[PDB]
Amino acid sequence: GFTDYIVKDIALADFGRKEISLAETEMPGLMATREEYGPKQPLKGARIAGSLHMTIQTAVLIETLAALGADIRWVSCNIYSTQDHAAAAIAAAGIPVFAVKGETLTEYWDYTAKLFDWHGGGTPNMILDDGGDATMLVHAGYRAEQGDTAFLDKPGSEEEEIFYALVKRLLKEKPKGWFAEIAKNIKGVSEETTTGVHRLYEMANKGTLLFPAINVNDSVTKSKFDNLYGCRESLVDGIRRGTDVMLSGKVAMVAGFGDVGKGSAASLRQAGCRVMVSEVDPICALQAAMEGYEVVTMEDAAPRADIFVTATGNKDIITIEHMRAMKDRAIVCNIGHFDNEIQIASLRNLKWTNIKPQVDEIEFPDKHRIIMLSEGRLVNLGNAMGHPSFVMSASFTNQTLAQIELFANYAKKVYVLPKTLDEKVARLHLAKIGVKLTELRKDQADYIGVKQEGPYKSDHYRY
Amino acid sequence: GFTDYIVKDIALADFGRKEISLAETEMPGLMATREEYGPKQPLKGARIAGSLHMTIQTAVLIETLAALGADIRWVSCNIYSTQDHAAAAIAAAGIPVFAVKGETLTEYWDYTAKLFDWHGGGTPNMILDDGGDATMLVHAGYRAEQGDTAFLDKPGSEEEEIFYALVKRLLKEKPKGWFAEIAKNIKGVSEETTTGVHRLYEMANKGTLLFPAINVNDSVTKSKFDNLYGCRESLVDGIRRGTDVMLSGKVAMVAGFGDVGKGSAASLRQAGCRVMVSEVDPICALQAAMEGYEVVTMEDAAPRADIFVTATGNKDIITIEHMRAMKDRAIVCNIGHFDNEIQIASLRNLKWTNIKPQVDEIEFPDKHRIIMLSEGRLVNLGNAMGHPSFVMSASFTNQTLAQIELFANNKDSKYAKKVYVLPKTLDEKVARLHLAKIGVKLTELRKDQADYIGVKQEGPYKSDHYRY
Amino acid sequence: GFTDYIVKDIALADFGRKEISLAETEMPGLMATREEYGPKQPLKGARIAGSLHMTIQTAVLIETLAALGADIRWVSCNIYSTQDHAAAAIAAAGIPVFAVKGETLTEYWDYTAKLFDWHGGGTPNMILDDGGDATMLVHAGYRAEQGDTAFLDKPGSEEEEIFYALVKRLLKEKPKGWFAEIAKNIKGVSEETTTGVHRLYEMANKGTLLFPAINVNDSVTKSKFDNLYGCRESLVDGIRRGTDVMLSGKVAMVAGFGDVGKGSAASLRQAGCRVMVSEVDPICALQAAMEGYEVVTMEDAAPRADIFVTATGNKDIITIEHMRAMKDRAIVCNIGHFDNEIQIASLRNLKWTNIKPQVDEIEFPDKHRIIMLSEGRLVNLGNAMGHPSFVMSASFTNQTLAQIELFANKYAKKVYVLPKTLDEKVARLHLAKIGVKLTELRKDQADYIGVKQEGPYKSDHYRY
Amino acid sequence: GFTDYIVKDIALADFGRKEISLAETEMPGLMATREEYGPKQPLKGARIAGSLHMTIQTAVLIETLAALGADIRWVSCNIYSTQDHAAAAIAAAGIPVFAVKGETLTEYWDYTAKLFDWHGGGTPNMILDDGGDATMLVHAGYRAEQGDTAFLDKPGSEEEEIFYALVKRLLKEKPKGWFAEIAKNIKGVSEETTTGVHRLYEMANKGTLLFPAINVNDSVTKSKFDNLYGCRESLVDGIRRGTDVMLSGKVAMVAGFGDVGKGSAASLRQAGCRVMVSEVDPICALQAAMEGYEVVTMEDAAPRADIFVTATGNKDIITIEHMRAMKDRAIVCNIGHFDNEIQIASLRNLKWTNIKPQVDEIEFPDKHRIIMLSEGRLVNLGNAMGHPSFVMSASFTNQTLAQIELFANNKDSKYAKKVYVLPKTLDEKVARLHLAKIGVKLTELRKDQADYIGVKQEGPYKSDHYRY
Ligand SMILES: NC(=O)c1ccc[n+]([C@@H]2O[C@H](COP(=O)([O-])OP(=O)(O)OC[C@H]3O[C@@H](n4cnc5c(N)ncnc54)[C@H](O)[C@@H]3O)[C@@H](O)[C@H]2O)c1
Ligand SMILES: NC(=O)c1ccc[n+]([C@@H]2O[C@H](COP(=O)([O-])OP(=O)(O)OC[C@H]3O[C@@H](n4cnc5c(N)ncnc54)[C@H](O)[C@@H]3O)[C@@H](O)[C@H]2O)c1
Ligand SMILES: NC(=O)c1ccc[n+]([C@@H]2O[C@H](COP(=O)([O-])OP(=O)(O)OC[C@H]3O[C@@H](n4cnc5c(N)ncnc54)[C@H](O)[C@@H]3O)[C@@H](O)[C@H]2O)c1
Ligand SMILES: NC(=O)c1ccc[n+]([C@@H]2O[C@H](COP(=O)([O-])OP(=O)(O)OC[C@H]3O[C@@H](n4cnc5c(N)ncnc54)[C@H](O)[C@@H]3O)[C@@H](O)[C@H]2O)c1
Ligand code: NA
Ligand code: NA
Ligand code: NA
Ligand code: NA
Repeated sequence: GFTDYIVKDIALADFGRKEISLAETEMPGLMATREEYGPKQPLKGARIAGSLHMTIQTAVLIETLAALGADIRWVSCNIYSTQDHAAAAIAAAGIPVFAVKGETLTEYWDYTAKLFDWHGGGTPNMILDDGGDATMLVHAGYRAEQGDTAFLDKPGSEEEEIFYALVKRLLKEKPKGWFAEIAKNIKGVSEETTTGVHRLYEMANKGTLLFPAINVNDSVTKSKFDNLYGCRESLVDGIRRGTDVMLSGKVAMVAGFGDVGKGSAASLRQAGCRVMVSEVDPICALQAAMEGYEVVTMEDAAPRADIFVTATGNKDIITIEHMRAMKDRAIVCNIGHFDNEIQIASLRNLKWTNIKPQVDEIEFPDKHRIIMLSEGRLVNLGNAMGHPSFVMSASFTNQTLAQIELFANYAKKVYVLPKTLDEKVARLHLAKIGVKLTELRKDQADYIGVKQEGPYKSDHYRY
Repeated sequence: GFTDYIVKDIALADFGRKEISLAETEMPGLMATREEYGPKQPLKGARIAGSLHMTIQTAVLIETLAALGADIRWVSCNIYSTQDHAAAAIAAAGIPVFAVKGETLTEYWDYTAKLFDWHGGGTPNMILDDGGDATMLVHAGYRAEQGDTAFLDKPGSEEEEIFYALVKRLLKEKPKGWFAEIAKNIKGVSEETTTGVHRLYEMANKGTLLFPAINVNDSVTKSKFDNLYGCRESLVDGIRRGTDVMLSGKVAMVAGFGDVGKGSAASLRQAGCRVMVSEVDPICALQAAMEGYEVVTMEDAAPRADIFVTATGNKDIITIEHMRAMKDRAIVCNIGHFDNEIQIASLRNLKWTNIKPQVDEIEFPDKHRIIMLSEGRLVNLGNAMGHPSFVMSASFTNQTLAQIELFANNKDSKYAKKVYVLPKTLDEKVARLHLAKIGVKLTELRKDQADYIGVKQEGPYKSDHYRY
Repeated sequence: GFTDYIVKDIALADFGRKEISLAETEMPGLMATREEYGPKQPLKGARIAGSLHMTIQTAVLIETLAALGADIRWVSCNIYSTQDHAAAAIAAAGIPVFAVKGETLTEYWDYTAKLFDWHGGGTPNMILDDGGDATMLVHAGYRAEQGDTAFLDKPGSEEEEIFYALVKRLLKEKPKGWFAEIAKNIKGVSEETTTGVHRLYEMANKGTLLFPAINVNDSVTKSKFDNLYGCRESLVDGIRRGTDVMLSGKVAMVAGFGDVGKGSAASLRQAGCRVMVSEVDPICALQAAMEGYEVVTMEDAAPRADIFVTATGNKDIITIEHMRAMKDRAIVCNIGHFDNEIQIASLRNLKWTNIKPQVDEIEFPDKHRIIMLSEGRLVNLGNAMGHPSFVMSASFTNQTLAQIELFANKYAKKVYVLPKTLDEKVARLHLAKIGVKLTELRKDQADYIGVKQEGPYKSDHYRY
Repeated sequence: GFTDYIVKDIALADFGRKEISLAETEMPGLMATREEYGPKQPLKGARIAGSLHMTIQTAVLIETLAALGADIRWVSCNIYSTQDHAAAAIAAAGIPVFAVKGETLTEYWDYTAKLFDWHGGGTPNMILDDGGDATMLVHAGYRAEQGDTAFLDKPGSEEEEIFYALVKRLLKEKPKGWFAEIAKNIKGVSEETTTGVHRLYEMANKGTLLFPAINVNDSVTKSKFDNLYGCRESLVDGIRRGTDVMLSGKVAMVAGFGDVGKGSAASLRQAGCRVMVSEVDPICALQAAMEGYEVVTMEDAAPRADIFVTATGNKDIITIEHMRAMKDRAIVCNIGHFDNEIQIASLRNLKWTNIKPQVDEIEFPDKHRIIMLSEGRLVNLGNAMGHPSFVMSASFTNQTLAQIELFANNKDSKYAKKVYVLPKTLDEKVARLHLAKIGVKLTELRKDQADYIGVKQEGPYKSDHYRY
């Protein structure tokens, strides 16, 4: 009998195995990676603590890691993003997973802690992270442990106080110097996403980052496919499943026109919305305008749009006074980060009426309502199924190569994968979708000053 | 004390009511119709038997009819299109409904018959039909009642055998002349969809149509919105929910480029597929080409597309030989009619592996597999939630007007036993009811400009011939 | 030894012939019509007076008609739409053609009259028309001719004054009963466009239409291809050649969301504009909103848009008061009809500065300026080359069949459209060139949906 | 009588002046730079040699440079790209320009020579280059100079034996050592385009770069706007004007899916073509596939496509083998560089029939034909008017600021003989200068938000490695 998991319903494993099988066919990067490195066992001896959305696509990553030799513990990095049948399938395969769709904030953090008590004793020795929560627990616990503890009493939001409480409990409960023990053994962290990657650079900049980091996010085959086309597919999926609204004839507002805002704007415009965009970056604003989006402030958009999406990575994008101005039954959601793009906390003393999981109606004192999706957390993973498998194969092939890099083939800074590996990720996905790549003849290669086998662009190229 | 319904779980009534409320906001035509005709109760005394997908949108239509005075009994017109919280909410309102997502074919036809056993006794006096099943139940039983029973005594499909078995049962279990009783009481039928309306015209053409009919499908504000923009939103919704597959990068094939096929190809193109189309009609073919779609035969597309959608209203579109030639894990689905656009019957010797409701993996002798959605029945309603509310407001406002026309505006017998469409002024009225909700500001003709183009300021703005 | 033509530069004939050759490859339907009916000579004995934009595409139509046996005289139906090399090539082939890019309204009407003095004597016996001007001349002279002359003293625009002056002239120069003679000789008219078909239906409904007519515009394979895709390709072509502005990032306003408005909005949207639309028709307005266009009034748009396009066929769409509100150097143009969708007349006392042909900058007293294309006439024909040949093959195959119907093939003095099987046939004639492979119904399947295997496939009310 | 210009016609100056005035309104970035820097005269003493298409847009740049203090000499960097009326207006402004649409290759290089004889003797001190021709002139002459000359006697193309026999003539005709004189006085070069800049990078890498250089092509507000959106607007413009062909229904083939190829595919797809794409870079191939383009080889496309566009910057993309396999009257054109993307030389003995300027019909032994635009040279500038003004305003505001950096802000010598880019804050400023004209309203970061994402409120908002 296996005891060391927490999932909604183990019986869901066969359903999860079915969808994993279908996903494998859609993830050639991952499957080709298994066949290349399976034989070579480059992660043999890895103990990978994984904190990343426990979806069907992540199950395929997990078993890739396990096929490369890795020993695994896993949690979701979001309280609503777990796909319970994926988690059930992993648990039934003997991998400790602690992931429930709709976990509480306290459970979310307790489970993250569980990643570091390895089965058979000891710590992890690699972190695979999305949004940086597992890395942040290690760093906060290490800093409290070095003696700097007043910060844990700093008042904050609810989640922030749960986190401080968790660090206090681990310090009270684990042996002296537990966090230093973990920090010592972690050989590297690979980070999936823009927000978490920004945290890593700020810590590398303060000299406060405890082990090397590979920025998986800014592989070109991650940032310009997952963040862009992922969201182009999965944002409108989230909105439709949450609300079933007609998008043709609607006005949508997207805050942010980075990779996620571009894909989000595109998702809504392809689905038939007339899209407006806000930006603080004049180059990205000019991109939006050249794509035919009206570029406006949120104050301008607030009374006009039918649908609002935050896509910034920033905080306080849609505020109480915007929502006060919205039309009755405007739809509001977040595809960027955490839950602070929208001022969710300032809504908690209005009447919330739950419609169904991750769909709520919020009523203002003047009787106008808004429809809030996933309580302001990632809408594509919360209200639907996240990005489809194929584009996740790109991102997760990057993740697997990043773990191989950090556990085998780096100083205490933040690195990207070499461009020939990035190009390799692309190559692995072309045959599945029928691309026939041309090859430079040698004189054509020489003419533009590249090798026939690449890299084809300088490190500065932006695609 | 109410037990005259059959639904999956009456406990989903509260969830259903919440989505119904959300849908009212998205259905201005239906709600304005309640406001305008509510106080006039134009449907008082009406007994409307509805056979139309039991969705949240249909629930708003049903409550609009009752707001106008109608007594109602309802069933879904597909075994997989019921939205069980919508059914629950209607049954909890006291309205007889017999609608379950995943009902069997035998259950399906028995529920249709239950439409005609009015509560308190008697029959309906109106039919609101989608796809013509309730209308066909009356006409077939009437024909058999007349002594022309030959056709029952062997069918052609399984459903044709269940269906004829029903007719036989009703001839024995219902009183003598019951189908003539019904046909006598029915004052009209309004019919929702292309396939069902074609049946009506053929029956009218042969002089077998037993009561006046309004073709709601071919209102402009139905066929060029519902069939076109409805499918554009709901086709990939259903493919996404069933498979979670990445559409960008994939080749899709759509059979048909009528209104549904146009909306279905846009759905897949707008989602990022490279879309090819088949057609038999040279005009529709050339439209597909001019919109940038490659126009090929199914035989051409069979070995190369990732996704197949039938959208023809015809049969035998995707055959066993096509599916044999398909790449492994190709997705096959139908958004047109019945379940014989795809030869589903030809697959029933193969290993089916159920993935989840309405998603099956079918494995061929050569180990090649295909992914079948909703067993070949309407994918948008079976795998997702059908069209969204706002465009169904247009369809269903037309339905309501048509019900008013045949029930309350036929004292002079303006509607004979033929198939009619609503007048243009009503069709424009449907459009006008939906403009303010989406922020459209309409221009008003100046008097001079109105005279200049030969129209009244209040419309109608186009000849009856105009194709939009 | 011909001089029965008027063209700007007959030395452009070789160049027109080269582009005619190129267009023939692009016009499968016209060419297959030549091939199929040529040996039938169904137009032998026809004398076709054509009034239709003298473009390269129209040259291929004219030579198709001649190849089916027609005798021909031709003019352009718009003063800026002639392509001078196409006119030179038709003149050089020996066919009377009176068409110059930039002809004046006075010349325009003098040339239309030249249609009716048939070479070798007599009158024409068919009319192929676009916008109805040749038809209108016959009807006006015929009405005045039998006595009601008073309307000729009441012109309501300067073009009407020129047209009425022409009628007076003819009635005095030409033999008595001349218009009654023409009217008797005309066996039919086929009419290209929405506006001209508007004119026929109202003459028919009033019982003043003098001969039978075929509404070619409302072939499916015309209105839902030419009016729609044609404008989609050629509206932005005209705006780019006249202004060379960047379209990405600009706001455009299209008045009307009929077929032309639909195509025009798509032209500007596809080019990169954020497009707003006006409509009086709630159904067309709802279509626009559902295709993602903001549907506003002209008054809402006037201070906002960078580009304005009238596509209504109505009058007084863009007024002096709208133009006074426009931002400086807004671009204004018409793709609908005549020049009364924009109040061009009202700008006649502002300072006009010609930039180049069909491009003018108009200064208001407050010094704000607007860019006017083609003096508010058809911008795709005025500033560029009209629709491209392939879509025009569809319209002109319909023209050619309508000429055959009325001349060789029952037709009362009403307005008729071609039978659906001919409409389908037009579409078939264009599939192989663009690589379409049509599916053939099995008898099985045809029987199931209620059609003959060979069509037609749709009821006559089907809207496509 | 100022005598020093070579144009097609001086009498076109007024028409050029009318369109320059129109273009200023469309070029808020250049005008803003004029107003802000005019008073500061940051380029008094500058003597800029410019080699860059003599278009209406270039004329506004030239006058901008002139307004900031510059003495100027100009040539076009393509034989067909000159807009004769712009040239005439510049000449009439008193500026030495030598540019004719349809100049010879021998005149082109002799004009490029006329650049370095500064009026009143002496040399330029600034090079503003598109393609690096005037740059390589200095460099190929300088190398020639103190030693190596064996490369001059080794041709390549016809435009390379002409280029070498020109280098021969200056060595001969100028004072001995004059190429060193020029490389001496040149404070810097700014380079407009991808092909030019890589040649700068190949040379700074070799240690043979003779003066500082700003890579203007890789400000974000050039490469991601001009290369992309410029070709999206002007590719189909060139093709329409050259051929008047219907694009809806046609298949187009685009070699390359860098910035120009992305722009080019979009231009054709938005105009109604079904677009196929070739690539050698697996990442750009994957981007095309994800945008819905079929990605194939040129051998696959050659018999299929109606329209071919080269967009690679590389040579031998379309060879005699491909063109032999094309369908009759296929359209072939190039928007990348030079005229060696298409093997034009392989057509040199076939029948060419000139349709009109920059449009030729080429007939093969088998009587099949292709239509070649601008003889294989840049189709958007040869057959139409190049990129529109608004997007050249972004490129040319970068050019202007690059000329200010190398001439005015190099006193500390912060620019050595390497290839630099402008600072991101200046790149951001170019973008800001174009927002108000197109009605963009920018949001302002509050300080806590700026801290949160790790940026100053005033920018730069992205890291130097960010890809947009
Ligand atoms: N839901 C998903 O599946 C998914 C996928 C990828 C990335 N992400 C997340 O999305 C967020 C954004 O990622 P990205 O890759 O687009 O980052 P990015 O840096 O590429 O883009 C962020 C944009 O936000 C803009 N911005 C910042 N503050 C703004 C404000 N107040 N108003 C308007 N715009 C503002 C910035 O100018 C920037 O251009 C992050 O939280 C990231 O981790 C989510
Ligand atoms: N799923 C939905 O929500 C929804 C919505 C509206 C209508 N419908 C149904 O969808 C079907 C189609 O409706 P429509 O309004 O588009 O009708 P239509 O008459 O407008 O279009 C059907 C098209 O299929 C083409 N066709 C017929 N046989 C073909 C074949 N063997 N191969 C390829 N093409 C063929 C026809 O030429 C025709 O253009 C009908 O059964 C209708 O009832 C479904
Ligand atoms: N330039 C071309 O090549 C070209 C091609 C085809 C037709 N046309 C012409 O274009 C005009 C329109 O043709 P159509 O086929 O689209 O006709 P249509 O009947 O299909 O469309 C006209 C539309 O204008 C709308 N309208 C009328 N007055 C309006 C107003 N004041 N404000 C806003 N909308 C108004 C109508 O409601 C209608 O939908 C006609 O003059 C026709 O002859 C030109
Ligand atoms: N006409 C214009 O207005 C204009 C504007 C900007 C740039 N350009 C020119 O266009 C060319 C391309 O510029 P860019 O910015 O796109 O550079 P880029 O580096 O961004 O893109 C070029 C692409 O071509 C691909 N490639 C190279 N050889 C190939 C082959 N044999 N087959 C298929 N793909 C191949 C490369 O992989 C690369 O992705 C350059 O010559 C540049 O100077 C022209
Ligand atoms: Na997914
Ligand atoms: Na729905
Ligand atoms: Na043309
Ligand atoms: Na230009």
